[PDB]
Amino acid sequence: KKRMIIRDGVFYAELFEFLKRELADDGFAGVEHRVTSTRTEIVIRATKTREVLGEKGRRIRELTACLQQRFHYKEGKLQLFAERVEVRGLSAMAQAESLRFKLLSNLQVRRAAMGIIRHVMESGAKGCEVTVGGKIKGQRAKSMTFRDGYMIKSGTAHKNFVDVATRHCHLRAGTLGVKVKIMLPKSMQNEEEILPDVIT
Amino acid sequence: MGHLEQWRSRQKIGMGKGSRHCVICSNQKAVIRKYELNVCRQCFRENAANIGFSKLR
Amino acid sequence: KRSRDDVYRFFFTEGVISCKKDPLGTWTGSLGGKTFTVPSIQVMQLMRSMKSRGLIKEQFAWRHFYWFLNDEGVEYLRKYLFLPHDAVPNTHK
Amino acid sequence: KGKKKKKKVFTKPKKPIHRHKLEKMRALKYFKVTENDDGSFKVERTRDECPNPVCGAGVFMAQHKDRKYCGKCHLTYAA
Amino acid sequence: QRVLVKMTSRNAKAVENVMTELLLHARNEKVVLRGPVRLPTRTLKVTTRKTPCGNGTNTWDTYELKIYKRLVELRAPTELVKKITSFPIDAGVDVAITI
RNA sequence: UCCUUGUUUUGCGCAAGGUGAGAUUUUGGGCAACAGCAGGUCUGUGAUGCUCCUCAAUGUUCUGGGCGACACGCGCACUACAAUGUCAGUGAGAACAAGAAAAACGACUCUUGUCGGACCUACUUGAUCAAAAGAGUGGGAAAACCCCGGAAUCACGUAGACCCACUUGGGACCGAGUAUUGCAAUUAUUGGUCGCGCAACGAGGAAUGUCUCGUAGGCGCAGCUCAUCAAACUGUGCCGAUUACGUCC
RNA sequence: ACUCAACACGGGGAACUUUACCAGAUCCGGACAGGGUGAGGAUUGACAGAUUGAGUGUUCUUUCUCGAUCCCCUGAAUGGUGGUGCAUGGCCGCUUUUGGUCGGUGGAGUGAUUUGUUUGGUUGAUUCCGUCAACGGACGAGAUCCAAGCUGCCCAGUAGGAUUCA
Repeated sequence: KKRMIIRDGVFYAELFEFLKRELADDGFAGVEHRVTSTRTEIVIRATKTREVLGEKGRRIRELTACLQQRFHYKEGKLQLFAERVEVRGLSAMAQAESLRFKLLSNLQVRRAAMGIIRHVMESGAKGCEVTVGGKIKGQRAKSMTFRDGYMIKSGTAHKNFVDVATRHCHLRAGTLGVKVKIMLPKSMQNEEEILPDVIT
Repeated sequence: MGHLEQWRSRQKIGMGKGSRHCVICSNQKAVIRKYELNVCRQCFRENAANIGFSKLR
Repeated sequence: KRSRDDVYRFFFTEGVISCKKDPLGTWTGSLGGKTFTVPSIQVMQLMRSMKSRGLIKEQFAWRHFYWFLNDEGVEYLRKYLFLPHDAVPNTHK
Repeated sequence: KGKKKKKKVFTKPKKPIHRHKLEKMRALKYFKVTENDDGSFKVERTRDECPNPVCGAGVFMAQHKDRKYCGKCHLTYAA
Repeated sequence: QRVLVKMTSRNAKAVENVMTELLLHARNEKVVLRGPVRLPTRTLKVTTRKTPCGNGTNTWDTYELKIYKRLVELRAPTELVKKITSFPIDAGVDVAITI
């Protein structure tokens, strides 16, 4: 139908949101939602599992319950999972989290920025960027940027190599922007937008 | 009975462009949408897809 | 407003409660399997007070609420319902 | 938008707030007891109960000059 | 009715795995297949203003979804249908409407 | 690509012709660097710093009544309809378009864990006598129903009316009657027929807007908002040209 | 909101709602109890009459009916389309649809600097070519993407034709 799609859509939104927000500092990145008939299998993909799953499974069962009451599932029609996504550097969202945490704890600007860009480009990233806007020095805002490697910014091929993320840091005397980009060495399967190459 | 029957009534009838309120926030200004029965334009659609929408053209 | 006791019995054997943010009444599990029915505002008040006492852990997303209830929560409850427990998560797994 | 601060036309009798109107020892004013005859105590009532399922327990009616009333189901048997 | 399996999805290269391979079971493998196939793809198109306030030069965006639809036929299998269906359950946001 | 072996320096290319469904960014979009503006938004958000207000509140108020982009000498912006006889105007008959839209809301009857109806539209009746309305039945969850989607522009060897007039060109204002929408239509809400036309206006000064081919212009339909109402906006189709293909004033 | 980047714009065609604004009445959505309340407690709701715009227990009279968190007092919390867009995030518009931007190694100068990125031709294009102390890179341009025209394989019991017979 036209409708079944939109159901799955709005579901996937709300789901995503609630996890992204309330589950912090585990390096949350993605999920996936699928159904096998009469079950629902929702995986969760976050850098650090031991925080997600809880000490003996309290945390994961918690989330399960929450979901069920909202979207009106029965038990045994919903089950959740965790996974480690290792190579933390190659997720926007992961490094956005980490960077946020440091700025909230009264670390500087340039120090924090650099630390990210290190860990990224060691993981094997082609190039990355980081931005911070908002207060710094005092009055009349400011914006600054830190760049390493190289990246594309046009086409639809920067929408299949570069996935970005944006977050806030709430402080006294101002809000403070933050954003992190990160161009991957890989596509979502394979593809290169240009680069003709001769195989002998 | 008395005051309670006279408080919050005329839009638990549900009528007009009142008693809308978006799913994503709760704001009812700037059009809830009736178009394919989605809601997103009150938390703006520029901010959120994850519905499967993209600008291709 | 003595649907209190019912609400607290929905808590224990779940550890979790959820409700919409709305001024018009609706059942706050949408099904409990004990088929309780409560308003919305009444629910909201209960968990609000206990939150300020440190017994609750609150989460909001969209137009809704997700309520988790601490280790601390379990203590308070067991004394109010005059009942021991092995523990809430061990029974569930 | 914009805003200002001032509200007072005022200078009337304003409403008092409703406050409970107390009856003390309410049970003993309803149930009447007697001089003891035959060693058995005879209990009568000046309050008679309403015949509706809701009021079917112990729940009594009322007594005004020109009407009788039930505060439980909000009813009138008129005098 | 007859046995009509429909497959709907939000993208191509999802449908193709289900249909065009893994209904193999009914194909030449054990039994007859009458294969019809695929249907008008619909577009769901939501035009939306681009400015969060009132200023600008009155720009917009157009957003789109695609639906994809498929359809195949079998001439009364008597609960071979159990088998044939159940093997592909695969790919999130593909749904299967059997009649 | 090919050819003119023209032109060009052998170069980068350029012009004409050919080949072809298509001939030069093939055609129309989306995306888009670096450096910035003290542009807009605190009326988008459980996005917010500092302040203001807080039980006779600047909160909540889906409470009753009024006001809102609405109230009326007047200036300005954008839109739509005309001054008619190049379809031109009231009447008749013929042919004829495509993107798109609809489904679930704890009440109901079903058994033991779930059917039907709240949305569209067809046919029939109403109609042994206006419209608008009314009623019964049926289909469709959409490439099945609506739907062979009988659009309007348009066409006529229809012996149709009309005749250059502010006229049968245009209607603005204005009175009476009626039905539907809604909990509530009074400051007429929307349709639908009579009267008002003797109210303007007869191709428009200075000045000024954006356009190069399925384009300009003319014409109609749907989606959007949403009990009700679109001269708006977004999208699709029909009929379909004139001039230039140059320069720096 | 006010030249171009205000003025059928704020999805802003608002009867109520929406709604900020005006006249009037109502409700706590004041969490958290340190400070006060015997079995009645502190407390909730109301028919009738009156007040009132209100067959609105708002409030009073009257009596009945009920959790003791509800209730009383300070502190504090909260909510707000209140203020500040010259505190701030995000997003959008504009500068600017123009072809522009930057570093490495080498060369030249004691160096502020320059060459590369230049006189010429060419292209929508810092697009290429030629000359040449420059060579090789990264962004923008180009390319990758979406729709339209033609066509191959696929396909019909929701697409539509052909022939035969009555």
